[PDB]
Amino acid sequence: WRREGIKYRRNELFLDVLESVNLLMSPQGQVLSAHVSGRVVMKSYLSGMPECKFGMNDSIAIDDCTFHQCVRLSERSISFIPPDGEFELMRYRTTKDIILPFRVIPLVREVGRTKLEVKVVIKSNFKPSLLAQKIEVRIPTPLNTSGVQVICMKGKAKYKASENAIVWKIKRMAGMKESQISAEIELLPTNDKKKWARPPISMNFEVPFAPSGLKVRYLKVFEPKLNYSDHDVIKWVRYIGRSGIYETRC
Amino acid sequence: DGYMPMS
Repeated sequence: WRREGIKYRRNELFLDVLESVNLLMSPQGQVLSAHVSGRVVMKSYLSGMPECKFGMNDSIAIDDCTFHQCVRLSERSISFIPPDGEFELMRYRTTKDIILPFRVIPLVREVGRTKLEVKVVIKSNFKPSLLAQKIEVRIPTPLNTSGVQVICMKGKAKYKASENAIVWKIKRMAGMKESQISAEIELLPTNDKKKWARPPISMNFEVPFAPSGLKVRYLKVFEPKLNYSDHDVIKWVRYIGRSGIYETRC
Repeated sequence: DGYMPMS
């Protein structure tokens, strides 16, 4: 694939660690299911035909992975000659020792058959130096909702009836913190033998770290022919963990 | 912003 005449003024590479953390918790707060899907994407502009050693802290427990076709399998880490441009290096999955960036603590209080009292607290759980962002919390309402009143100190919240959820949104929030929201759900009457099974509360967030604790140790570039070595390459790395399915039962 | 430098 990768031709041989590749020459660049700046020999740069950018390492993207993209993780998707999935969690199902009890209202109590017990984890009922949790895994992390991951991939590592490389965007590089290096001259020649480079030999690349990618090094991480495999420490962490990685539970399977599939590679791209130019990988010398045999720590044993990964050596490879990368296509120019952008390509996916490896793709892994984790279930042990996962950082769960947010705890969602729900509280519901019936009031006759008219009202429903709802309080939901999110607890960020990471380095306070670090900011989660793009935070959304989804709280389903019943179908016989007549109307919804909400208050929250941080961020904004509307009741979307088309969707039967209260959607609370928070632009940023630092590790080890708390925010809470409170709603009064005004109810219509309905078929009383049919009770309301409480759908889970779901969250979406983005965090500048990998919730699987994968770190990147080294990416050593070796050029035999051309007169640049490893400590010449500008290297950059970011981690972007996002919520997959992330639901607290209630 | 983008990234932070490898180290």
